[PDB]
Amino acid sequence: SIPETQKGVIFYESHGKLEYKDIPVPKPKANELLINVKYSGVCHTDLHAWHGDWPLPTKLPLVGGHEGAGVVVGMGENVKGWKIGDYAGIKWLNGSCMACEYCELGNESNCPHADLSGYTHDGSFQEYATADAVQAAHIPQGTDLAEVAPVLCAGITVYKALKSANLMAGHWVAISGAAGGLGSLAVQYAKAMGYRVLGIDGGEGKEELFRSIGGEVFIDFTKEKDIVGAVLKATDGGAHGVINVSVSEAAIEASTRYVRANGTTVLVGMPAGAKCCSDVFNQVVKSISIVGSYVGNRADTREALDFFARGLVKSPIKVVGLSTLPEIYEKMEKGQIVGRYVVDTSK
Amino acid sequence: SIPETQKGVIFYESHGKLEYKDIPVPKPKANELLINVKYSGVCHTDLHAWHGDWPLPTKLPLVGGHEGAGVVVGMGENVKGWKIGDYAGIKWLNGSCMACEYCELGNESNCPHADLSGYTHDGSFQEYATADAVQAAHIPQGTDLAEVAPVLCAGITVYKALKSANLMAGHWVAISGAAGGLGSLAVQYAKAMGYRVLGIDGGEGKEELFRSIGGEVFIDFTKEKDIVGAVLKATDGGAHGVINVSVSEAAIEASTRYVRANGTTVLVGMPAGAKCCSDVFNQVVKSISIVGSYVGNRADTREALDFFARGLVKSPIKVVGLSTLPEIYEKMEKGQIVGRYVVDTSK
Amino acid sequence: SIPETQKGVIFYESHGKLEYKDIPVPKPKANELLINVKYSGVCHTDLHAWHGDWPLPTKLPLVGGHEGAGVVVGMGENVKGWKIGDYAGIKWLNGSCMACEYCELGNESNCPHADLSGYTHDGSFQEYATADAVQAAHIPQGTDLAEVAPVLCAGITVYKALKSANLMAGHWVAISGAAGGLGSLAVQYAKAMGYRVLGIDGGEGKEELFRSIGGEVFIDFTKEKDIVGAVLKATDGGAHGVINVSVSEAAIEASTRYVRANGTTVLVGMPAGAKCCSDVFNQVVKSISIVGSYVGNRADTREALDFFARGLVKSPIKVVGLSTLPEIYEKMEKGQIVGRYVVDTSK
Amino acid sequence: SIPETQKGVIFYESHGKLEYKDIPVPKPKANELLINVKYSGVCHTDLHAWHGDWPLPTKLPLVGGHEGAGVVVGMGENVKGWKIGDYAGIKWLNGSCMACEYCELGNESNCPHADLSGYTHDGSFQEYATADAVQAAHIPQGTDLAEVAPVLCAGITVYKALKSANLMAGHWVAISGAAGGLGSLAVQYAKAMGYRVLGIDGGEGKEELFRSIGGEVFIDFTKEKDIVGAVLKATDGGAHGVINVSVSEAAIEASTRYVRANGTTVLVGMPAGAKCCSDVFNQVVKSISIVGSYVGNRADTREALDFFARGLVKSPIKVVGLSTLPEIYEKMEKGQIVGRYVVDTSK
Ligand SMILES: NC(=O)c1ccc[n+]([C@@H]2O[C@H](COP(=O)([O-])OP(=O)(O)OC[C@H]3O[C@@H](n4cnc5c(N)ncnc54)[C@H](O)[C@@H]3O)[C@@H](O)[C@H]2O)c1
Ligand SMILES: NC(=O)c1ccc[n+]([C@@H]2O[C@H](COP(=O)([O-])OP(=O)(O)OC[C@H]3O[C@@H](n4cnc5c(N)ncnc54)[C@H](O)[C@@H]3O)[C@@H](O)[C@H]2O)c1
Ligand SMILES: NC(=O)c1ccc[n+]([C@@H]2O[C@H](COP(=O)([O-])OP(=O)(O)OC[C@H]3O[C@@H](n4cnc5c(N)ncnc54)[C@H](O)[C@@H]3O)[C@@H](O)[C@H]2O)c1
Ligand SMILES: NC(=O)c1ccc[n+]([C@@H]2O[C@H](COP(=O)([O-])OP(=O)(O)OC[C@H]3O[C@@H](n4cnc5c(N)ncnc54)[C@H](O)[C@@H]3O)[C@@H](O)[C@H]2O)c1
Ligand SMILES: [Zn+2]
Ligand SMILES: [Zn+2]
Ligand SMILES: [Zn+2]
Ligand SMILES: [Zn+2]
Ligand SMILES: [Zn+2]
Ligand SMILES: [Zn+2]
Ligand SMILES: [Zn+2]
Ligand SMILES: [Zn+2]
Repeated sequence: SIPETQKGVIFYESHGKLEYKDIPVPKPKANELLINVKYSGVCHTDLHAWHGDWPLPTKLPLVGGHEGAGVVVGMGENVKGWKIGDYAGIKWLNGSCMACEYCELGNESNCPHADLSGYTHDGSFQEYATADAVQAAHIPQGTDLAEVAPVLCAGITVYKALKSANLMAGHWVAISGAAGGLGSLAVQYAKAMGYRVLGIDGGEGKEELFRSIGGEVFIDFTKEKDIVGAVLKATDGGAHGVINVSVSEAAIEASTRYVRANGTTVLVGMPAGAKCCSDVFNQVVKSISIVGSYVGNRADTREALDFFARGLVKSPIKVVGLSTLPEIYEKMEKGQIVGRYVVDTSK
Repeated sequence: SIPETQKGVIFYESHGKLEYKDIPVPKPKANELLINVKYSGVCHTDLHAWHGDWPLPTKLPLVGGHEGAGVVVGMGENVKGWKIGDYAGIKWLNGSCMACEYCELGNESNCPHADLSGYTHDGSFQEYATADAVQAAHIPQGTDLAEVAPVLCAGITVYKALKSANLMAGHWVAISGAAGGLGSLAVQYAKAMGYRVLGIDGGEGKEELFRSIGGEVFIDFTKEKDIVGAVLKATDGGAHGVINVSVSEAAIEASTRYVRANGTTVLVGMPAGAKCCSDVFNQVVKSISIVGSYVGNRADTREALDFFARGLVKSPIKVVGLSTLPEIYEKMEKGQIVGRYVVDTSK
Repeated sequence: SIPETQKGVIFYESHGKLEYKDIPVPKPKANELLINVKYSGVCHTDLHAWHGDWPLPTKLPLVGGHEGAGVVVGMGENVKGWKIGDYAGIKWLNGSCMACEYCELGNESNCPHADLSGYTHDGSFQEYATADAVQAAHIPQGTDLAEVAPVLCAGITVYKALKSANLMAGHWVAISGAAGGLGSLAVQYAKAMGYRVLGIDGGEGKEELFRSIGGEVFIDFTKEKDIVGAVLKATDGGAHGVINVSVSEAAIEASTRYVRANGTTVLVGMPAGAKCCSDVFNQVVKSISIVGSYVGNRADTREALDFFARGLVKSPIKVVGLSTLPEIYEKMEKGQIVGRYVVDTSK
Repeated sequence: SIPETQKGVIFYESHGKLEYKDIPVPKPKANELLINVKYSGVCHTDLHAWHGDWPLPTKLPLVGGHEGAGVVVGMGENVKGWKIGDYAGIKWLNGSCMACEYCELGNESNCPHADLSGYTHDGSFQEYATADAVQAAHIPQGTDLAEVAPVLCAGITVYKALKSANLMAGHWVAISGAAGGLGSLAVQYAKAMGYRVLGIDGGEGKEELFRSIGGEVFIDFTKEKDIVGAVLKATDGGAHGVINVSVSEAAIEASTRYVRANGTTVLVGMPAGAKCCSDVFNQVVKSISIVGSYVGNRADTREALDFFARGLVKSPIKVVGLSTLPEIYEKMEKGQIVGRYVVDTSK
């Protein structure tokens, strides 16, 4: 069954050369399932890990990818509630200690001892990958793993973000970057949660996707000179909560100025060396909160996958081969990425 | 009874010359009480209004002061629940429309039609001042107005701040600037609310005051080279919620780095041209919220004055004459202001 | 313009004889608008006030009706933000003191000095009725007052209820009584807010209405022997939050047993002499909250009318004449009332 | 080291004869620590389990006790973050699946697969007891296990209760039963959390203990004919949140009538066959919530033990021998139990 080797996209140096090579099969640990990753979404976090954009250092050599979805071909001796052949998902947060004050409060992502799939752990860009059994996702039997894969890191993330904005049904939510991997899922989640979804994006075929997936008001950031004025006029005073899934520091800076008094500006995107320089006078006078949202926890994964299972969200995926993966980064560095890309580990 | 003129500190131009002059008695409007301001605290907001540090423009000529406490010598024809001779307080937020979506949610301070005592309305640096009857403070009979006056804008403010940090009893709260007008009241409120109060301040006689009023750990910002390291070591991982009552943009910038994961950094101080340039990567990874807190609303005023009436808080006040007021600004611009100053309108 | 008399349904004794008689025009007070009530919904609260089912005593003689919707033909001298000819709504809570600790926290309905339209104040079953100007509803210009009228007391009520259940999008909400005046609006609001709406009702043509307005799972209380088992099987463990808009004490009693652990059982209906006898062991073991929800406040009115203005909710109204009103009570006492009834004051 | 047998209080039938007998040493499972229980508090839950007062059936034969505190003399092969000789605590909730939707949200106590120490698992009334390694309490090194033991089930319980009442600092909290095992710890926690603690209890030496531990207003339930009137007069309108740690159904019934509008009535005590028959009219009109609170979770255990470690709480313990345990039940059935009793496993 479980082979001796496999294929995988591995790079031995930051910003180096991606190698679609042959790598050994990862033996599962005492509590880590061995999942035959069928499909795996490509997240911009993988591009950041390749470029080395973040202060934390990656593990080298690295096989990226933190949105794996596959079958449990193997399991460690100590795993509790899993069966071989079941569907499971390798999220960004591979595992935690489950014993510090962060994992006790449900904030498992903010843990000092967190294994990050594809950053400090062999990710999901490989045929077989290992992932903890208490943190992996309980993908229901019968789903289409290709469609599920983008939900595992871009779905739970924007779900947790919109839950962190402290919005109510009917409150304007302005997805800043609402045509990308997270922007489109953010729009679908915010539409399913009852909010009124404004969107801010630009490029070729961004407005078409945004309108199709169920947005309300789209504001082109490459054709509107004053974005703040446009959002203040469209939302009648500002968005009640902004989600910054963009990769532009200027977008984040302009995001704290079109949110209402008593609003909330969730920071989800983490561009390279970006600082949210919000004016203190305007932030205090308007009581604007600027929350930061990291990947969702286990309850958030359950609720996001439950939104998916109901058919409310559907990430627009381009399924390609694994070998094409380097070009995707180029297509993602230029910004020409619409929706999400998923890689099939088979090819 | 109500005279024809009075004395007041009035300035006709931003950063101009403060004039302890004779000014007419303000006739109350249809719903505004006429309060004989007995004492009035001096808030740093008055210094900012004098310097013109804020983008919004003041009304000129202006008599500053938004912490007035006095007796209701007169009342408009339409006031509902007030009696002549009762004790009342002129807060910063003079009045609101009580009809927009901000006043309906209790966020009366964030209202487009808000009268700001001492900024867009003749403040409390005068013998008799007028203030709305639904927004003024219900100062209980028997209190000492001299001690109450600093509670009216510096007490409700830090009470609302600590309530905005979403702290629990036992959670470390790091008052950044915990020896000034708001810092000392913030320390007393955070101590009465159950939090463990760390303090960050420096100068002559700041640590003595901080220890006396009930602080736990004091970190001298003029003798600790690495404040972030000191707070991370003292709080064991960071403060669970920071209150930025300081007037240093550098303090605000360093305040987003010693707050725990899932923390909260309430911005209360509004220095001149200050920007909270928090790192986006470190904010998103740690889920750090950066809330801004403006003056408290009517419920917050009630609860802050109720903390005062129990004797839990006591602002260290230096009661001086009104004529001394200009020098106070100097003593406040240099930073040598410890605790709070209150002016007696009589002299 | 404003006439000398008018027609109105007035009863001089509890459970007495309803008299469609001629009554004088109510002169507006200093702050109370005089609204020419065009249409007025008939709420079961009016039936309870007629029967005397509640411990509090009504004012006699009384013209009931607390869901009035009309034009502002007159206004008191002290009203602030109203224009003659504008659309306004007489809600259940006519007015408050706006000065106690309940009105300061936004809980204006829980006020010791609350005027209740149609209970302690001449209600909206009359051509012209008076209602406070800070508490009345800001009905947008262009709406259809006939359709708006049921939203004014049955819409804001169930909106506040579903907001009190502390639900999340995707959480099962079980409207117990989901075909009546409040049940149908509760179903539409819970569907617009993202929840998954289960419904419990029975009779002739209740399931048809429930399916039409957008319910998910309907459980017939006159054809299911074990309602608790049915809800536990349909919701997979119980409803995440129940709304008790029914008028059966048995329904309320059975409502605390099919709500999940960590659930919430909002009590909205107030039957005559009803007691929610929930088992203490089962409530403590499952951490079940039993919240009670009274009419919504001004923010809740704004958000409920904003849900209506978007076209998300639509109360199924039977518009009849005012003279028919007594028979409605019969049609409401027998339980044959489907949706809502509205009376046109003209006829 | 670990012996072959031990002594323990074991009963083979509900309400039968307690046998201080010799029982074998429990071998730890794969993930369960073996704790040499030094001391163990006696909770009224143990009396209920002996009497069979609850619908759920106990495991027979049973050694009760769910407040064990001891040293980790042994550990299973799969335990993660424990060392032999460390201090640990056997709480009521022995362990959970950590995989259902309740354990994911932190509500581990509400789990269908929950091991209850001393109810479905050999409790802490024995020299050596086994308890899961992810759920046991991290008792800091240096504490006095005798004093800690009552915190493990009566401390975390009332801490979670007072956190469930949604109180603010300064809000009156009325501990109903504020001289018993939970009442005294509830008073100390509510005093440390900032609330104003009213107390309701009666008997010999209850008021003395309540005054000593830091209560504010004591209301004798055996000398006040009208408890509701007394609490409404003392709290000025009612308690802002009630904690029902009593064992009287009448106390629970009267507890929903002296809580303010928008209050909260946490149900902590679970008397035999008790029903909280709260009036629906009075509950809906006043928006009174009736929350039920079960044992606290891991975060709640951490925060309660952290309140203890600061020296803020101190359960008044009578340390006795294990053999005396049956008489304690008598002393607890008659109601003559003041504070808490702890048993030393050595004797
Ligand atoms: N916080 C988390 O838990 C988490 C998880 C995964 C990814 N991320 C981060 O999210 C970011 C975005 O990921 P993605 O998959 O959406 O990337 P993407 O490149 O697929 O999409 C980025 C989007 O931003 C839009 N955009 C670019 N400039 C803009 C501007 N000035 N204003 C508005 N929109 C603008 C683009 O048009 C595109 O729609 C990355 O930094 C990624 O690492 C966060
Ligand atoms: N947000 C509101 O509702 C509200 C209301 C009133 C005032 N304010 C603002 O609060 C600010 C402070 O007011 P105040 O009365 O406390 O002023 P103050 O001058 O009396 O006290 C300022 C304090 O900051 C300390 N400080 C200075 N530099 C510091 C640094 N680098 N790090 C830490 N602490 C430092 C000083 O030593 C002093 O203790 C002003 O900008 C004022 O306008 C806010
Ligand atoms: N709390 C508030 O703010 C507020 C405001 C207005 C009205 N109310 C109260 O709401 C209650 C209901 O009002 P309404 O207009 O919906 O009344 P209604 O008579 O129009 O509708 C009652 C509904 O209850 C259903 N029902 C009857 N027995 C049932 C049972 N055993 N199980 C489930 N459903 C059952 C009926 O079939 C019907 O669908 C009244 O007591 C009213 O006074 C509350
Ligand atoms: N919910 C939970 O997580 C949890 C955990 C442990 C125990 N409990 C339950 O808590 C209850 C109480 O436990 P305990 O250790 O405090 O019991 P206890 O017998 O030690 O103390 C009971 C207290 O109730 C007081 N009391 C009696 N009648 C009263 C009345 N009419 N009004 C007010 N006070 C009255 C007594 O005087 C005494 O102070 C038990 O039912 C127990 O099983 C709950
Ligand atoms: Zn990602
Ligand atoms: Zn951890
Ligand atoms: Zn101020
Ligand atoms: Zn306003
Ligand atoms: Zn009604
Ligand atoms: Zn009131
Ligand atoms: Zn117990
Ligand atoms: Zn579980």
